[PDB]
Amino acid sequence: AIAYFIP
Amino acid sequence: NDLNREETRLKTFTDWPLDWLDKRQLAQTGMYFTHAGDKVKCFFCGVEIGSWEQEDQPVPEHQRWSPNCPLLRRRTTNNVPINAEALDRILPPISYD
Ligand SMILES: [Zn+2]
Repeated sequence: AIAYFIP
Repeated sequence: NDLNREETRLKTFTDWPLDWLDKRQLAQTGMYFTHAGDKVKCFFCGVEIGSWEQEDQPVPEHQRWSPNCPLLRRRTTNNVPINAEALDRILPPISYD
């Protein structure tokens, strides 16, 4: 999957 | 009645596009549906994950992109599970990384 936002 | 509750997170999964990826396990592990494509977001660490592939798993992918999530790391959070034992069963085993 793809992280559209990473902390 | 916030997304800190698993029950509330599960109800955000209306019109979930992926029959093969379990919405119940995603809601159980902090995720709520953003209603944009197949993107979900964690209420505890804020990570957003979408464009899921059939080989991806709820917890591993969550752990992959957000290693320090309070929920996954088994720290105290304001999460309210539907079933506590089921949550303990699915969260990553403890380990100091
Ligand atoms: Zn998280």
